[PDB]
Amino acid sequence: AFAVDAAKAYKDYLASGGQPITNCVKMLCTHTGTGQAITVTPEANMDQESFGGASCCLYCRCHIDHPNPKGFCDLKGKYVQIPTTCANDPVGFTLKNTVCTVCGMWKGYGCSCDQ
Amino acid sequence: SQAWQPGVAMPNLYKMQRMLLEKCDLQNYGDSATLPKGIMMNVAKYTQLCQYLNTLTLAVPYNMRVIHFGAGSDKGVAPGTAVLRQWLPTGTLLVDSDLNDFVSDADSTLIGDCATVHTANKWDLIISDMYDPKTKNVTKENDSKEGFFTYICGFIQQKLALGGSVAIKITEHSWNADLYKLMGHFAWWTAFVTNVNASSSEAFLIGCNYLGKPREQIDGYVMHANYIFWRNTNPIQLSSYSLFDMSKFPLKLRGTAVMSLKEGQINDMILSLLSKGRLIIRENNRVVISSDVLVN
Ligand SMILES: Nc1ncnc2c1ncn2[C@@H]1O[C@H](CSCc2cc(C(=O)O)cc(-c3cccc(O)c3)c2)[C@@H](O)[C@H]1O
Ligand SMILES: [Zn+2]
Ligand SMILES: [Zn+2]
Repeated sequence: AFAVDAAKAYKDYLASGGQPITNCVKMLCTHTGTGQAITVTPEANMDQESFGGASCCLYCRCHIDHPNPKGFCDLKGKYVQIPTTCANDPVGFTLKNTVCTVCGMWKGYGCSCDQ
Repeated sequence: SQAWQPGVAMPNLYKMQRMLLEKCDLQNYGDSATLPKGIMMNVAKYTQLCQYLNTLTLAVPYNMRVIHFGAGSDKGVAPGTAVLRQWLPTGTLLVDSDLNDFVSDADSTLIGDCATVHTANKWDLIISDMYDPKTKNVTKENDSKEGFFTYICGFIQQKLALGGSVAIKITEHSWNADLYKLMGHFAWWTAFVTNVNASSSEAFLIGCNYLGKPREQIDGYVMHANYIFWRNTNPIQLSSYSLFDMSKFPLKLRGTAVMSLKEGQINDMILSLLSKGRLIIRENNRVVISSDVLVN
């Protein structure tokens, strides 16, 4: 019944004042993109930074299994848009936040479906 | 000024010289370029390499097959393949490799010495960043280097599709004469220096549109001496200007034709299409790769 919970350990390490995971791969891009959360090529808008997806995945970066039956990664091989104000910790951002299945935007960071 | 280009390519006249090899002494050796906020050198370097490759007659087929050697960093990620994957058409098969473990956005990654890497298919583009710092022995004769360059030369000859292209990193001390000679088996070639790393003797040796036979005879010791002579006498102003305009970055999907011809069918007519970036010659089967593992 045991299973390591890296997501919780990272969140708790962040709360206790630990320096975020560094060296996420930030891309050069126009910053005139759609602003959607996870895309096949960089799509940052003016308020976002675009990063290589694998470098922003906690499980990829810690060399641990992805938490789902088929150990599939929804970040690897794609680009993740991170709000510029949160770009100091892209790994924590993707962990804590959710993508609207209709917008493609981050809930509370671009999704306007609830208006 | 060349400060608004992505970098500087070795002028043809320097290629035609017969200089003797001397030590590389760069005027701007001390300086660094000012990178945009939070951008890594290797993202900026690969961005400029790709911007320059946009100006060449690269064959861009459907199912482009690209392989990238030396793709890891000492922090375990792959910034170069992230740029290649941004650059290449969506759906391009991108394979990654390095001696040391790293996580990657490539479709497949092999860890181990490049000599352990084998592929069944041929490739449309080969990118290499491999480099051994132990070659920078300024206290001794700068001879042609073996090691991964031996693998790269054979890999080009055996697994590069006719019409495909190559960009292989060299430096003052990290270079190989046969690789220079192999440049004469392409329709065109150059040594390209990124503007962002112009204080380094690094260049990418680029072979554009592989022909599978010698189009010209190149002595590789002479050509590396010519390359150093050019770098020694032509200071390049460090610059990150081209990084701020990415509006035209993506590689144009040309839909270049792919055909399976054997050898006797490659006319001067075919060689001509190859030379213009309009043809790729290889099978288009499944892509299968493997890494050799030594057991005790
Ligand atoms: N035979 C091979 N097969 C497969 N992969 C190969 C092979 N040789 C090399 N590589 C891979 O190429 C990537 C680029 S070299 C990065 C570097 C640059 C500098 C530079 O600029 O001063 C310096 C180093 C360096 C610095 C201090 C100590 C040290 O030990 C090294 C490293 C790299 O991840 C390395 O593992
Ligand atoms: Zn992952
Ligand atoms: Zn929404």
